[PDB]
Amino acid sequence: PISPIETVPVKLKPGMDGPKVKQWPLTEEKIKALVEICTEMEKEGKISKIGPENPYNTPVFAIKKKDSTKWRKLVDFRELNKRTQDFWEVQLGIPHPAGLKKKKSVTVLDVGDAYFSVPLDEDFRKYTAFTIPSINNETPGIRYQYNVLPQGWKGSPAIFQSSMTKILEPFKKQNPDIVIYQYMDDLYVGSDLEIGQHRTKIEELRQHLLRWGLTTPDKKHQKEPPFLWMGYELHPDKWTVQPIVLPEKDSWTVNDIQKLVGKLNWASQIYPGIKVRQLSKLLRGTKALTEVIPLTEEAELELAENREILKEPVHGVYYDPSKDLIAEIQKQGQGQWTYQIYQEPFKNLKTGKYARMRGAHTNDVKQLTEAVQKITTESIVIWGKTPKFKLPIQKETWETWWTEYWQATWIPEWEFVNTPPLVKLWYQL
Amino acid sequence: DIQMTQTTSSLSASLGDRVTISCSASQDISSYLNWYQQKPEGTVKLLIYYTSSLHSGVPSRFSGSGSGTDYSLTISNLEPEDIATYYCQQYSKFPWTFGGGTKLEIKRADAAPTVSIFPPSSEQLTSGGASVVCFLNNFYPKDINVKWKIDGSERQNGVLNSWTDQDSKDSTYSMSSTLTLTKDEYERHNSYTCEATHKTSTSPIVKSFNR
Amino acid sequence: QITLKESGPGIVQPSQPFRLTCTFSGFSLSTSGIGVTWIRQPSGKGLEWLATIWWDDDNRYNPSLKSRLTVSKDTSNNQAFLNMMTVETADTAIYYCAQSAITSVTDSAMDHWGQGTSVTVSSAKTTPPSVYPLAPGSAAQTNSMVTLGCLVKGYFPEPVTVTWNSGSLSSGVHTFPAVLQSDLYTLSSSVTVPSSTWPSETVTCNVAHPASSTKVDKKIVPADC
Amino acid sequence: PISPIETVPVKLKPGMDGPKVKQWPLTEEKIKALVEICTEMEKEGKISKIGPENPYNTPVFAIKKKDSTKWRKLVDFRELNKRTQDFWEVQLGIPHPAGLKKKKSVTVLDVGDAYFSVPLDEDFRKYTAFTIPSINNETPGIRYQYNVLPQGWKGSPAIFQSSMTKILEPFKKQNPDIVIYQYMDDLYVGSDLEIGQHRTKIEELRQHLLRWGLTTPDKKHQKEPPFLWMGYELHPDKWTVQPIVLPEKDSWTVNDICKLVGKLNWASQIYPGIKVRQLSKLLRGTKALTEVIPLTEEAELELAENREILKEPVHGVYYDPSKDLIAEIQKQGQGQWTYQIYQEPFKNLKTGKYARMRGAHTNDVKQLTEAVQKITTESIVIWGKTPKFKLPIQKETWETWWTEYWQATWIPEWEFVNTPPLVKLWYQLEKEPIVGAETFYVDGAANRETKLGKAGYVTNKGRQKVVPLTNTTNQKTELQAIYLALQDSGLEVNIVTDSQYALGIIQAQPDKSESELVNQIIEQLIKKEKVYLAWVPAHKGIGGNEQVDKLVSAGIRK
DNA sequence: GCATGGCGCCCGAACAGGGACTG
DNA sequence: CAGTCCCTGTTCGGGCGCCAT
Ligand SMILES: [Mg+2]
Ligand SMILES: [Mg+2]
Repeated sequence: PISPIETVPVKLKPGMDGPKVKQWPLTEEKIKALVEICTEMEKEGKISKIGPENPYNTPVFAIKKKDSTKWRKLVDFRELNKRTQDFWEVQLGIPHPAGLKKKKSVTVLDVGDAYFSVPLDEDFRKYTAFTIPSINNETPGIRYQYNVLPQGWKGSPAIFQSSMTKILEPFKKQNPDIVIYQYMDDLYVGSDLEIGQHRTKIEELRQHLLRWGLTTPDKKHQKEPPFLWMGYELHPDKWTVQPIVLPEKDSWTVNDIQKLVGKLNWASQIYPGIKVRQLSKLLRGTKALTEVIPLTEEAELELAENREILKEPVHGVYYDPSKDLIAEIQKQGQGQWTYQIYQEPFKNLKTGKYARMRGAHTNDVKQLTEAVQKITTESIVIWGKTPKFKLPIQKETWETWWTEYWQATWIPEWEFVNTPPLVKLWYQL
Repeated sequence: DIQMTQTTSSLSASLGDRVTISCSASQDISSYLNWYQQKPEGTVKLLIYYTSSLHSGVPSRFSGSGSGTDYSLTISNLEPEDIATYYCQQYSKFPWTFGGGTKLEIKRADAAPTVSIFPPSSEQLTSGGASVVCFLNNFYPKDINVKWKIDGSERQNGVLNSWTDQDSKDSTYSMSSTLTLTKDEYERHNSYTCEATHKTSTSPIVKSFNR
Repeated sequence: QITLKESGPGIVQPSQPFRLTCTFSGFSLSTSGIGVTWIRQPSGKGLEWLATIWWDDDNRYNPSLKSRLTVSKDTSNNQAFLNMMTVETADTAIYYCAQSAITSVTDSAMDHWGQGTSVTVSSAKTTPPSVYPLAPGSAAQTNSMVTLGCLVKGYFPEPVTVTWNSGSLSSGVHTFPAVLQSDLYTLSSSVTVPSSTWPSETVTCNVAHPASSTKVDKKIVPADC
Repeated sequence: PISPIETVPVKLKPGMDGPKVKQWPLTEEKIKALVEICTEMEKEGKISKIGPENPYNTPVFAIKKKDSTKWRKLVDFRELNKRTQDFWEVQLGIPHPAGLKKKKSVTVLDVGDAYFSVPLDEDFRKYTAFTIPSINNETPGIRYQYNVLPQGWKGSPAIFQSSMTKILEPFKKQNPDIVIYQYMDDLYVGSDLEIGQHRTKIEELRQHLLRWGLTTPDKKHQKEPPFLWMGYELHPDKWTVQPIVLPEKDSWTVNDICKLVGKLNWASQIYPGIKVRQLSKLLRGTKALTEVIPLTEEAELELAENREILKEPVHGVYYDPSKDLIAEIQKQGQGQWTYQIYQEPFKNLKTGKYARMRGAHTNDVKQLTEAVQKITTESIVIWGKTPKFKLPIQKETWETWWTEYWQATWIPEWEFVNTPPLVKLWYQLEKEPIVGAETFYVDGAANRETKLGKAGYVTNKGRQKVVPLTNTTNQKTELQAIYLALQDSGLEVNIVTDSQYALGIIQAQPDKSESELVNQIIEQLIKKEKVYLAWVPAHKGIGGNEQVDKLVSAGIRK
C-alpha cells in the first residue's frame, strides 16, 4: 500500500470505453523477463493478479536496454493514453522548456520507478490490465492490473508532476543553469558545461534523486572499442534543418529538364516564389528525352534564381501547440533517411536526415525504427510532443520486428504508407 | 592476447627520406591502433591514435594508415628527431598490446671495427681474476661478430658482450667484449685472440697477444 | 599543463612487494573519460602493458600478471598506484604511468606519459666497483692514435659515472652499458687519443659510484713487458 | 464435490437486466424426463430451487440420445449471453505438439464435471433461473437456479480456465521441472523423472486437485502411448495427427466443400504442400449453403494431389532446444506456398501453406517476404524463437530488391536453397532515359457522368494513336495509355505519364495482379528489353504532354 | 426451440482514407 | 474548395476445420 497520498480521479474521454487490445506473441527471452519483472512487482504489490471478469486489456512486451543491459517492461498504453486526456494536455499539462533545445548537451534519465509510489485511482485501474503469453500456449494468459501510477501512461507524469516539481526545486535553485524537462518516464536534463562536467552534474542529479527514493537505471560504459556510451548525451546543435536543392548538370538532356521541372513545381507549394514557365518553355514539343537542350539566359536566369529560394526558412511558419505533430520518413538510399515534421500540410517545422548508425547491420527495419526513436526524441526536446508517424513500410512487416530494435520507454503513434518516389524532392544528392 | 606485430625490426634511413612502418594485428582490430615514438633518451610520445588521426602538436609529416589487420606509420620526410624507436598499440580488446617497435636509424657509409685487445691489468691479476677486454669501435653496420680463440682453440665460458646505441654524431656502433677466466686459467695459457667478423672484410679482423 | 611522475623504491628484494606511485596534475581521475595506465619496459626490450585504472574503477589487468598486480588510486591527491606482489628478477624494468583517456566513440589513447621509474630486482648488496686500467702492450705504440681502456668490475647497484681526465678528455670516448655478472655489474670505457699525447701526457680514468659514496681514479700507465 | 475456490464476480452488460424469457410447453414425456435430471442435479449441488420473487427465466427443453435413448437437459442461454458482461478471454491460442520436448515419463489427465465443479458467483445465479413446467395448466412449474458453471454460457469457458490456472498455480511452483500443459481441463503432464517418482508426483497432483474439487477420473493415460492429446497421438519419439477421413461425396454442394477445404487445412500442418487454392474458388462468388456445385477439373487436380498425400502416412517430431530451427519455403502454383519447419535432415517439426495474395497488384518477392514474416510469427508462438531460413531466391535477387525499393524491408538470416521454381523479378525499369527508342508521351481521360473516354499518345517522331474506351475512369485510361506504347514500340522505349498512380503501380515491379490490363501491361514489360518511365505534372505546360492531353481531352466536361 | 470460448482458413461487405475531377 | 468518385488497404462478419465443456 505504498503511499498515504490521496488518489487523484481520472475519467476517460466521454463516450469512450477502455482499451481492449490483444496480446501479440512474445519470444521466450522476453516472456521470461516479463515474468520475473512482473512476479516481483506483484509482491511489492504495485501490480495485482486478475482474471476474465476484467473486460479490458493492453499489450506488454519487454526490451533489454543496451543502455543498461537490464530488461525493462513495456506496456503499449497508446490506446488508454488516447482515451484518457483532459488529464495530461488540458488539466495538468507539464510546461515546456523553451530553451531545452538550446543546450549543447542534454541527457535523459529513466525516472520510471518514481511512479511506483503513488496509488492509482481506485476505479480507473480496470483499464490498465494486461496479459502474458505463454510459449506454445502452454497455459492461459496471466492477467494483472496497476494499483499505483503505471509506466508509460500519460497520466503518471501529470499526477506525479507535483512531487516531481518538489524533488527538483532544490537542485534547480542551487544549479540555476541546468534545465530539466519531464516527458512521461523520462527526465531531460540539459547543460552548457563541458561534456566532462555535464556527465558529472548528471551523475550528481542521480544523487539528489536517490536521496528521495527515486532510483534511476545504471547506464554502463565499456572500456572496449565502440564507446557507444559516448553518445548517451544529446547535443541539440548538430541539429540542422535540411533544405532542398536542385543538382547541377553541365548540359541538360530533356529528361533533366522535366525532373527539375517537377521538383521546382512541388517546392512551389512550400515556398510560393517558384516560377517554372520561363524555364519549362525549353520543352515545347514532343521531343526525344535524350536531347541535350541548352539553357536559355532567360531560363538559367531563374534556374539558379529558384535555388536561391531553397536556401532559407519557410513562409510564415509557426508551431501551434494545440495541434498534433506529423512526421514523414522516406528511405532515401544506402542507409540514408530523411524526414519532415509538420502540423499543417506543406508547412513543416523541420526537415533533416538521420544519417546512419554504423552498426545498422544493413537492416532497413532496424534503421527505420531507430530513425523513428531519433526523430521522436527530437520532437520532445524541441516542442515537447510526440508526432504521428507516416511509416514507409508494410504494416505486417514493421509489426513483425519493430520491437526487436526498439530501445525507448515510450511508443509513438504511427501508420503505414506506400507512396513511391514523388519527384526526388525530399532530396537525394 | 591479440598479438601485434611489426615485421621490420631495425630500419635505417636518412634525413630527407620518407619511410613507412608495418603493424599487422591478429584480427580485424577495426582501426583501434595507436602509434608511439620512443626517443633514444627514453620518453614516450603519442603520435597517432585511431589508426590515422594526429595527436595535437605533432608534425604534419606524420601519417597513419591501416585496415582490419594491416596498418602503417609513414613519416613524410625525415628530420633529426624522427630517428628513434616506434611502437603501435592495439586497444580493441584488453589485454592491450604494442608491437615490438621499429628502431629508425641513420644510414652511414660502412666502416670497419677499430679493434683493440688488452692484458688483464696487474691488479685484476693481483687479486686472482683475469678478464680480457677487446673494443670494437665505430664500425658500421651494427651486425658484427666476435670470437674468442685461446691458443687457437675457441672458448665459450667467460665470454661477455655489450653493444652501444648508434652514436648520434658519427652514426656508428661500438662494442665491449670481455673474456673472464680465473687467474690460474689465465696463467695456464699464453695466447688469447679477439676476432671480428664484420660485413667489411672477407677476412676477420684480428688482434692478439701473449702473457 | 598535464604531467605524471612515477615514484618507486628503485631497487627491490626478490620475492617482496613494491609499490609505484603515479603523481599527476592537470586532470582528475574523476572526469569521465580518464584513467591511468601502467606500462613496463625491461632493459632493452619493448613496451608491455600492465593495467589501466579507470574513473569508474573498472580496472583491467594484464592477464599474465593479474595474480600479482593490483591497481588503485587516491583521486583526492591525484595519485594512482600500482602494487606488485612477489617480484622476481624478471620484474626489473622501467615503469611508466600514462594518462589514458577515452575521448570519443572511437578514440582511446595514452596521451601523456611520465618518464618512468627504474625498478630492479636483485638480492645484491651495495658494493663499490674495483677499477682496472687498460694499457696496450705486445703490439705497442706507433705514429697514429692509441685506444686506452678502463674497466669497472663488480659493483651494485647502477649507475656509475665514468669520465676521462676529469672531463678534460672527451671526444673519442666510449662507455658501454653494463652487464650482470653474478648479480654484480661490470662495464668498460674506451678512450682514444693520438700517440703524440699518450704516454707523454697523463691519462686518467674517473670512476664514481654514488650508492657507495666512492670516487676513484686510475692512471693508464703503459705496458711494461 | 464442488470447489472451495473463490468465485469470480460477473456483472450484466451495463444498464441491462436479467433474462425474462418464456418457457414453452413440453410433453409429460419430456417434463418428467427433465424432472429426473434436475432432481439429480439439485441433489448434487449443481443447482438449487429458487424463491418466487425471482423474475428471471431462460428456456430449457430436453432431447433424447437415440443410442442410449436416455435424456439430457438443454438450457437455451441465448438471452443471458446477450446481457452478460463480456470478459477478456484468456485462452490465447491452442497448443501444438511441435512445441513439446521429449520427456522421460509422461501422463495425461482429465477432470470430471469440470464446469459443474466451479462455483458460479453467488450474486449472478438468480439470472441463470429457469423453469421446468408442470404437465398441465396446474400450479407453477418447478423453479431452479444455477450454482456451478452453466454450460452454454458466455462466462463458463473463461471462468473455468482461470480457476484451473489458480489451482495449478501452487503445485507448479513446487515442481518447476514438470511441464503441465493445461487446455481447459485437459492436463498433459510430462517430466524427466523415473516412472516411479513420476507416479508419486502424478498422484501427488491428483490428490491436490481432488482437495480442490477437481475430480481426476480414471480416464487418464499412464505409460500408454499413443497418448491421445489435443486431437493428436503422442508417441515417445514422434507424433501423429489423429486419422483424418475427408468426405468423398459423389455430387458436391457448396457447404460440403467447406467440410473438405477445411479438413484439408487441418492437415496442412503436417502433410507437405496441400494446395487448396483450387477447389477453394469453387465456394467463391455468392453461393447458397446447400447449393450444388460442379467439381471443376482445376479443383479436381487439387483434390487429386491432396487425396494422394493424405494416403501416405507421415509423422512429426518433437522440438529439440539446442538444435536451432529451420523453415524452408517452396514456391507452388500461383498464389500458393509451402514450408516445412525442421531441425535435423528430413524430419519435419511441422509443415504448412500460405497463399494470401496481399494487395491488388503484387509480385513474387513480396509474397515470399510475407511468407517469411508469417512463418516467423508462427514460430515465435511455438518455440518463442525465430527460425533460420532456406529460401529459393538467391542473394543477388534479394539484394537488388530492397536496395531498389522505396519501402523498408528485411528478412532474417537465410541461405539460398537451389530448388525451383525459383523466385526472381521478371522485368526491370531503367534508371536513365535510353537512346535508341522514341519517347512515347502517354495519357488518357474519362467523364464519370458518361463512363467513357479516350487514351493514347504522341511520339517525338510525330507518331500518334488514340483508342476510345467505354466503362472505365481516368485511372483506367491513364493506365490504358501506358499499354499501347508498350506494343506500339520496339524492344526499347521511354514512356512519359502524369499518373503517379499508374507510375507507382509499375515501379513496384508487379509480376501478377487481379486486372488483366495490368497483367498485360506486365506482359509487355517482361517482353521488351528496355523501358524507362518518367513523370510530369499534367496541366502544367510541359510540352510532350499538352500534345497527348488535348488529343485525349475530346470530352473534358459535361 | 439449439450452446460456449479459443485458433486457423476462405469468402465478401462495409469501412477508412488519400488522391483526382467538376461545377 | 465542396461535393463526389476510384482505388486500395484493412477490419469484420459468416461457415467450416480442430480443441474443450
Ligand atoms: Mg482427454
Ligand atoms: Mg492527365
